[PDB]
Amino acid sequence: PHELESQFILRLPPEYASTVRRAVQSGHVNLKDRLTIELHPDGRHGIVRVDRVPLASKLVDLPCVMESLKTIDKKTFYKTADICQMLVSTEKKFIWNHGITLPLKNVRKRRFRKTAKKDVEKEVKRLLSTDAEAVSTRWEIIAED
Amino acid sequence: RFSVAEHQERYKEECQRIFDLQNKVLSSTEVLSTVTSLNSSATGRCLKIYRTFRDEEGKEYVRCETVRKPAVIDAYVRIRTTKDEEF
Repeated sequence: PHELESQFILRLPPEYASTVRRAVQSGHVNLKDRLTIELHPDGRHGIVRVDRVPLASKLVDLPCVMESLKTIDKKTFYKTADICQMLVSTEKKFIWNHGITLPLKNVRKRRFRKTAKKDVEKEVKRLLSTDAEAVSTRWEIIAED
Repeated sequence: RFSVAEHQERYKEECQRIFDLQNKVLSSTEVLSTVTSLNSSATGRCLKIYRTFRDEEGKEYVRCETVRKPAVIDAYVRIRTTKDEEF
């Protein structure tokens, strides 16, 4: 079978980003030893090790949706993957408010209509599971108390 | 007044203005600088769930649990009302 590839964005500190950029544009396999990525079983925490120097990482959710688009002739572009996550290196904490481009900043706060995002229903499932541990329940619409 | 040319032209100009407004905001390379609150439902209340289970050996403890999340409320009640009609 085929499994859709999972692309994400890695953001590094600027000096470490310059060293990683120079090693990527060089193209040797020396970069492979220099740059490693360890993702912790939390799922939202990691280490990125640049030149064997550990950096602390968080996998965050991006407010917009990006899409990688490949081309062969630079006139027709084929969508390859959807990007929604970023492993910035240096819950509410795992949500990024700003977008990657310069015009998109505080997008979540200002350029997003506040219909809703998501949590409430997982709690409902847990509540129904607990409810089935009952024979008599008492409920009262309440006031200030 | 009418709506033959007036309505059509009004719609057209609002369209050019919004198109112009979106192009500018989106192509901006300017750096940017880093709502009505609903009541606990229209009825302004919460949901409470007193209960009853049997512990190991012999016991009959009762748990009263209060849900103050109006989102959990809506989804919870909707199943009962459905299961009440599901008989």
